[PDB]
Amino acid sequence: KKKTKGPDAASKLPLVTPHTQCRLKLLKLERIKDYLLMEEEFIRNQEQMKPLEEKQEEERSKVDDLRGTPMSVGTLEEIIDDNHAIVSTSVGSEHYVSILSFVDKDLLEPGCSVLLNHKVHAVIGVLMDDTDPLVTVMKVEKAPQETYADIGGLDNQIQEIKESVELPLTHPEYYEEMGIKPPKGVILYGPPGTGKTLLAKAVANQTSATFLRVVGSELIQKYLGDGPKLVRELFRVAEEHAPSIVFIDEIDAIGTKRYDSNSGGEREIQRTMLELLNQLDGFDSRGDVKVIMATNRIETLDPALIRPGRIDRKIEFPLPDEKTKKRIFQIHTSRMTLADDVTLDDLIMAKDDLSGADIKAICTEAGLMALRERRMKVTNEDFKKSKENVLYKKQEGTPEGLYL
Amino acid sequence: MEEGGRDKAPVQPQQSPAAAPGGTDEKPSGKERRDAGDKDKEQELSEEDKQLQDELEMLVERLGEKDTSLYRPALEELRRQIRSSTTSMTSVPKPLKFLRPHYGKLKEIYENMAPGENKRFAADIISVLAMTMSGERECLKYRLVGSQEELASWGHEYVRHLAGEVAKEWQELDDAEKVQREPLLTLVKEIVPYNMAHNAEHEACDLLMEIEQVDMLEKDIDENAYAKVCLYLTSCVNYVPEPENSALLRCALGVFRKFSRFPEALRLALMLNDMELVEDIFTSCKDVVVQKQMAFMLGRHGVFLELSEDVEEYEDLTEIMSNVQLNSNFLALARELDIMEPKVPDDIYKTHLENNRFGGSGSQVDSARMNLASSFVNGFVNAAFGQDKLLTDDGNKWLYKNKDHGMLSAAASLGMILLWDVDGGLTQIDKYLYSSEDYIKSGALLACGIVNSGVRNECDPALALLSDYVLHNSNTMRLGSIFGLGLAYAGSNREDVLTLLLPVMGDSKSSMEVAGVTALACGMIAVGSCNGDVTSTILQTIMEKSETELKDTYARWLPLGLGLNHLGKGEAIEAILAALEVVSEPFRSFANTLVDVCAYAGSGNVLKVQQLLHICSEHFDSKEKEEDKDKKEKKDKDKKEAPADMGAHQGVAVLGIALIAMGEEIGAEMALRTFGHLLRYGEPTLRRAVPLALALISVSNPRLNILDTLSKFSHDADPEVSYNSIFAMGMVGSGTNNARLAAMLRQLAQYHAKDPNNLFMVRLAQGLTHLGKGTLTLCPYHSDRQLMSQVAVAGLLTVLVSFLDVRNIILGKSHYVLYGLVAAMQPRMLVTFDEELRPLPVSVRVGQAVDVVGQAGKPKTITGFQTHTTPVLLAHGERAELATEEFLP
Amino acid sequence: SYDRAITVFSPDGHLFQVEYAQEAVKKGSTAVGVRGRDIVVLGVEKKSVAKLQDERTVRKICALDDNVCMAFAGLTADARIVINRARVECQSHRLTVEDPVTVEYITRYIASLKQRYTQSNGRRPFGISALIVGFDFDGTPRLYQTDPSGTYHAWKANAIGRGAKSVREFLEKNYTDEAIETDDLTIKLVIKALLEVVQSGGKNIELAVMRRDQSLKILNPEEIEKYVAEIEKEKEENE
Amino acid sequence: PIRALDEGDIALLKTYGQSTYSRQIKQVEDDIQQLLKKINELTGIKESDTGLAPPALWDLAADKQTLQSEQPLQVARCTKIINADSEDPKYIINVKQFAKFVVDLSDQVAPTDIEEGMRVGVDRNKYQIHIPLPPKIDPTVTMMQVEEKPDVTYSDVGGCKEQIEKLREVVETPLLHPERFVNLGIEPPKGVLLFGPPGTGKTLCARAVANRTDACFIRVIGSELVQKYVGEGARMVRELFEMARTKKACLIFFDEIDAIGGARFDDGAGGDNEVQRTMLELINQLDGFDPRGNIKVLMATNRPDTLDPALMRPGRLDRKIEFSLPDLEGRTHIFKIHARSMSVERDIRFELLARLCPNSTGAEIRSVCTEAGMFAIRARRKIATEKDFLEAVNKVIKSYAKFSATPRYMTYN
Ligand SMILES: Nc1ncnc2c1ncn2[C@@H]1O[C@H](COP(=O)(O)OP(=O)(O)OP(=O)(O)O)[C@@H](O)[C@H]1O
Ligand SMILES: Nc1ncnc2c1ncn2[C@@H]1O[C@H](COP(=O)(O)OP(=O)(O)OP(=O)(O)O)[C@@H](O)[C@H]1O
Ligand SMILES: [Mg+2]
Ligand SMILES: [Mg+2]
Repeated sequence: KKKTKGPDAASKLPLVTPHTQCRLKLLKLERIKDYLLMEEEFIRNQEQMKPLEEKQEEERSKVDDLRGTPMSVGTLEEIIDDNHAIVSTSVGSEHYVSILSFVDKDLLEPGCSVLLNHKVHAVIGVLMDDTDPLVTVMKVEKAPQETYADIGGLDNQIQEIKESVELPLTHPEYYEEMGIKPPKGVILYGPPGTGKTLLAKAVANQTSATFLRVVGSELIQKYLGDGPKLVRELFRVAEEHAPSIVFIDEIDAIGTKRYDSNSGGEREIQRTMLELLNQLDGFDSRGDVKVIMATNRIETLDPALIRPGRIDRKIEFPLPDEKTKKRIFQIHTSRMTLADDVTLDDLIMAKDDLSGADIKAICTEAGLMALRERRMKVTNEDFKKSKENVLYKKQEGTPEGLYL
Repeated sequence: MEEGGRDKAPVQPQQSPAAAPGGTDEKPSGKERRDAGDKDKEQELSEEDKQLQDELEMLVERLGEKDTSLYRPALEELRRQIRSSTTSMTSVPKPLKFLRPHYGKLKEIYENMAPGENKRFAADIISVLAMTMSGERECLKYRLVGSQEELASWGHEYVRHLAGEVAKEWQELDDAEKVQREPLLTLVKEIVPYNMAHNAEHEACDLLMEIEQVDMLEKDIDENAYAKVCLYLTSCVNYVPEPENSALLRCALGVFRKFSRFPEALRLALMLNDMELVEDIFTSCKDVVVQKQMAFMLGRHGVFLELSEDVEEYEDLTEIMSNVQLNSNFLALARELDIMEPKVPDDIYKTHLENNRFGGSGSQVDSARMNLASSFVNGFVNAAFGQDKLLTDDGNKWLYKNKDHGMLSAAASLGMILLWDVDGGLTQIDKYLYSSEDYIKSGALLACGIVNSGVRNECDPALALLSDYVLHNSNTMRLGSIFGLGLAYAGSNREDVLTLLLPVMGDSKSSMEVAGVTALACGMIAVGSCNGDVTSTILQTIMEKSETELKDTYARWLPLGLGLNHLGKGEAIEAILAALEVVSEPFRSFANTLVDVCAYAGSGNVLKVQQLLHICSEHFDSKEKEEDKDKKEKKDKDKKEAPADMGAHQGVAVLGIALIAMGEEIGAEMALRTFGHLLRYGEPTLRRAVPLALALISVSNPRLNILDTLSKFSHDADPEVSYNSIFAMGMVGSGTNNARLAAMLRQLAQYHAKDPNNLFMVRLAQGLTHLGKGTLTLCPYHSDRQLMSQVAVAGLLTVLVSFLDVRNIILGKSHYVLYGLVAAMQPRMLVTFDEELRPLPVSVRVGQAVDVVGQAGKPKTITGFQTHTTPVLLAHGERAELATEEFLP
Repeated sequence: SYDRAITVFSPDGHLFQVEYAQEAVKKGSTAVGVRGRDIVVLGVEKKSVAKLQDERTVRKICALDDNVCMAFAGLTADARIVINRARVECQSHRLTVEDPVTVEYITRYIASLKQRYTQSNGRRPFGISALIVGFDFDGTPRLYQTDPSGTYHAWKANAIGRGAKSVREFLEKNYTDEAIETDDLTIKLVIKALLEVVQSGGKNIELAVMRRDQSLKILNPEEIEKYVAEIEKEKEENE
Repeated sequence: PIRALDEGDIALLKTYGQSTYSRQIKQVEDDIQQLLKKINELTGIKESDTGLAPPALWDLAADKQTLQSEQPLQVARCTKIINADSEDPKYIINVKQFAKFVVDLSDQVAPTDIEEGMRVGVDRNKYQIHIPLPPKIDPTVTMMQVEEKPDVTYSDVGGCKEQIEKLREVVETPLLHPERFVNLGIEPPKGVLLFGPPGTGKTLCARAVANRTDACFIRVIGSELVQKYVGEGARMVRELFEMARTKKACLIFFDEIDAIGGARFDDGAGGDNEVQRTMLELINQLDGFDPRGNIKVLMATNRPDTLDPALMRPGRLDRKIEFSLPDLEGRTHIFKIHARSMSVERDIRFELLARLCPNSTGAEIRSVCTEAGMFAIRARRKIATEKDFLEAVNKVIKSYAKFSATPRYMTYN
């Protein structure tokens, strides 16, 4: 058994389905609160009514004192003889130390961290795990709030990514019968402000495996040897755990064309990119890990990151068409109080170039302009002012109709 | 700083109130004209709803507060016109005048006098003009007044009339979603006297409309999920007449009032049967209402429709009682043979075939118990008439090989091999019944009783089995003969069988197991009345158990039978009666909590669970109340299985950490039963939590506890790739997962996972929100509660019939008069709508569509098309008539 | 990349400059045309008048002769040049041989002219696509459609301009195998084909017809709305 | 113009239509999250990760000898010797991190078996020589080598006949039949570089030769060599080669030489120059004197034009094998390989598919196969058909980076 599911999800309960000032929600959150208070009371009584204790077996303190109080951590490198291994400290100073008993001489292996004494400097224990606080921090444990209900309609893309990352888990009977390996790599590309990170959030919200999230220009350190090692440890911790998934965002900071030039720092960038490229698909194995990689311009990527076998599915997010604008407007104004006058038809049809974030900004600007004159309900002229007065930076082309 | 160029209102409407005290004084011109000129402006500005910062209230509150304070009380000459105008123009500003502490000031002005109709200028405003603060006042002040002085002044009568008029206003202002807030006041006004609210709202909706009631009905029906018990009953009974009084649909009354049979009142079920016989006049409204009355709620209703119209108007009772059961058996045979069911599969046991090369060679298993477990696998998987002719002769040779107990179990396997049979299952059993072997005869009688189990017809009530029972010459050949009878008349509370099985325990036979089985049978025969059985059982307990201090078979049959005989009642008077009846030593006090919780099958009472966890909290339990904590944890899943599904998840959160991490005996041993009882769907959360702490047996703990975790591993029906885990656990089950301690457990689990493709469902949840019966038996099966060493021997007699409340899997069927139509619908995920103004999409994923009589599946909602009008129940019943009606040219 | 010259071959054998001029047509206003048993009709849209200048010098449909019609897309000046050359050519043919010009002959001539600005350097290819409609061969109608590359084809229902693909999609299902009589029904088909104007101004449609017999006929803005009304009247029959 | 919301307007705005259960809601969520914080703090962790053995193993040895082991022994730091004075008892030592000291031997050790140039244990105080140690075996190099057999056969590579023949000639034949070369009078090469477009099929061939190798195989991480401290990369390089020479018949495999280095440039002051040293330590160790023998090295890269020309010297890298896109029989054979493990309609011909993917490598064909399977999954089918592959081809090969899709082959008929 590996570290197992190691699931990452708070996700207490979302049922606020009334979504208004109804009694059902009040009674439901009452049930939630009283269960939480009940569990708290149980743990208080669990910790308060413990009467049994000796817990030293008249020798545990003996072992504790035999080993030094401020034990230090070192790196074993060889074991020439029984009871006379050879270790080293941080500064690279080796020492022909001894090995004492009360240390299971089974799990020690060259390259493993061990616990050492001060005054005599012998081996007295083995440190079980060593993960720096740059990889454990990357992990997520509280799921973000959104879900598929909020997406404005992307049926093709949603179905695609679901066949990629979700379906092989819940119902893995078909793929064996057909004899196929499910795809492992996905690219999300397109113009800015369209929804590339929404699918990341929505997938992370509802899943069962570990989720790891990394942003692009963070795999970089200045000591010439930390980048690739950090990448290696990242994939190691992902694979020792559950069927996790990794989300690398804003890649183009890492991978770009691998050309030859002068400066040494850029050589370091290329070295790190190339190490990741090996890690993803190199020699023997890969493991049960999926990778999602998101960017807003794709042509400037190294041809060795995009070839199939490493990234199997590519998904383009295009600008919304007139069918989708109505859905977006219906979602972002659902919890808004609103007047009988307005019709979203004019706003959606008058313009032909805008995206999801733009619609959200139009909604909030119009609502605020309605507030400006001491009202709550929103009218049509407010939406008109919101659309036209701001939310539009411009561009020019094809002058004066050369074509007719 | 915005003030100027318009604030003439803070000038003239400031001088007019300033001299308004002078108006109340010697100058009546201010008393009349100034009052009119203020009231007209206020009414005009609060009438329109376009500017939500009212321009008159917000320029007066500072001076208007003291003006109203010193005007009304210092007038002393309250004429009708002047005092009415003053009260009208000082009652409205209070919402802006005062802060949250206003409950004591809703009446300081309005109660002074009633000027005309307070809703006249508060008629078409939804939740703006007055109905918000009026609703708040009637919600809180009336409750405070009526807390103990219910019979009082206008605070009851005139408050009632005000509530009626305000409900009319809520309906007539906008008739919007605020109508769903009218029930709020209805439940906030006369909180205790809720009845005089609910009836009022019924009459108010009576002349409202015959179509705008469904939303109110749904809101009330889903508000009834959890509240005070008496409030629950009142709300349910007031919901009952709603589909009859205002609307005349009266078709769902027979379905939404069976839920109030056991939980509400026995006389409630009597009146439900009364209304079900008074209704059903339309022939369609009888065959459908009788479909669920037997195979979906409970039995013992084959005699209530035997009036003087027993040709076809009362011959339907015998049809839906047993003849419909035979027809359903024939259908479940024909369809299964049509779709997916070969005669003799017997492959899942042989599915462990790719392991032949793995781990060297075979020829390792020679255990005699293995043959027993193999037979049980071949029985369980071969349900739904999966008969094996001469392929069960292996069970004959094993029956002639060893394991007399295994011989009995193998003999009883034929009971569930030929299940729900009436034509020739008994005939098949009879050939081997006369075999001149005690164990063989007992197994034959158990199988015969199992074959007709659930049918409860008048075929062979006591013909064969009881003739052997009255000849209980052998110790072993006496328990099952009566025990099967308890199963055979599980749904029947006939006192004849009760007093006929009482003599089994009155015979004073030396076999204590016989007495235990008789107690179990008497518990599982009746779930309601007949306290005389309780008296006889308690007397036998006092006269027998006092002299013994043996295994919990006493606690496994006497208190379990007592709880089953009085199961499902929130009165708690029966609980107190049985509690004070059996005050005794702690080994008997183990049954106190058992009987306390058995009467709390399902409801919302955080008090109950709080004392349930406080009782066996820690206590350090130095070998003192381990059985008490065992039943506490085994039952913590109960009382919580209908919490509106919030409680299920929260409970899983509690059990996953609390008992699992910081537990010693209740945690390490009896913590998998709660998961094995919480749900039977199969989901990654529990299927992951169980193996992580279960495949690692943790031999340091009572390693046999891990074996229990194996059994609830198979708590999911509906075969799936879960096998892939346990299959692997099988190989590690060679060395680890001790063969002589867990081999039969793993094998029976793997047989239960893929047990019977049809009839897989077994979760006591017929209907979206009903669990009337079937938990009876399922409780005794899980009532092993540790002591698996005892289970090793008892189960060969028990486990064969331990769980015998199985319903068939499939729910999708045309169910025409001749079963003509095949199918035209779209199965999908569960509901995706609760309170939506826009079109209600129940089917989240309509993509899936089949056109056969095929299976339903657990998380599946079904909707139809092709204009068949499906006029039976429109949801799903497996027996809907679905007549066609398409008057749409 | 490997383009930038009009006489070079890409590694895989393309003429990237011709392909680049190919897409330059789709910047123009759409236009369609169909033939019938008696009538041939071609329609144009997207007039989008600027309401501050005359409209008698912004013509988009021109007659190469008394009994043939042509429409175009793409840019403007090249269209005018081709129009003038074609008129001269057809008149000269009628001079040298007394027979009138068949609809196929003039199309082939236009194809050759557009062909001969491709081989040499220093000559930018034309950027237009033409629709030719005639009936001159013994009272029988035909239409042809040409390409900037210089290849012509025979159709029965075509569509060019910005967004012709949707008009295609509509046409291959809504055009009926029923040999279309009752010319008004053909005109209804054309109106419903142009119904997919990106904005549907109602008064941004223009038609031209030719009934085997007479010279050019031009519709006027009074029957267009009666056809619109009849379309709404037929469309209200949904139930 | 415009105006600013005043206090009174703010007060009234939070007043109309508040509903009767506004704050009564929010305070709930508030204390919910607070008690969440509390309940999670009240939980921390447990370790039980020190490796202590069962007490029976401790025995009473804890007092008897473990207590009698701290004080008797000493740390004895370990170093090397460089220049042994002979007949002159003064020795010289270097800590390789400290300076060099002149030192001597201890009392009990003979002065004979102290051959110069080996690791020795040294007292902390007097820096005397006490015991010899065997030469270091590097901890990372031990698991550097594969010691495993990937299960890919020569039978699973289609469309690369000549390259397989040349690779076999370089690697296998001199290790099994070393008589043809001496019979005719030639010498076997000792170095092969592999190059081609990404995806062509190199690392697969490398994995294939590691199956029927019958000899030591060493996988080498290109990015492991570079290090944070000074003077580490060269050290590991030499340990690699020495340990390789210890045993007989071991193969070396490298990947992305362009990671380690393929150019040399001036300046680069500070950090960069270190890697330069590293690559040099390889080159002079790759050749020189004393023919290395039956030790073969493989170089593989995708970016050959950025390599240092000093690598292409005759004697260091002898043969260069090019991998090219498969022409026609390569495509039919690759399809036949990847589509013999899935359920397909038995009467489908693959040459047609071989036509419609002109410029494609093995990766694209494998992805086409799996894609056809997925399109079979979407509809409820058990066996994939012709149309599946025909649609998957349009989905993958052509669809990406299309041009003139609507014009199509209008002019090319
Ligand atoms: N289809 C949609 N439905 C709902 N919201 C949408 C949709 N498309 C975009 N949005 C909105 O867009 C925002 C999400 O950001 P988005 O994922 O588009 O960023 P991005 O593509 O990563 O951009 P960037 O290049 O700035 O990182 C949210 O405000 C979300 O509400
Ligand atoms: N001729 C071939 N026969 C079979 N499979 C092939 C062939 N060519 C390529 N492949 C497939 O290519 C995939 C990966 O190839 P490989 O790893 O050798 O690429 P590579 O050229 O080493 O790439 P990179 O240089 O980017 O590491 C494998 O799935 C393999 O099946
Ligand atoms: Mg983003
Ligand atoms: Mg490779």
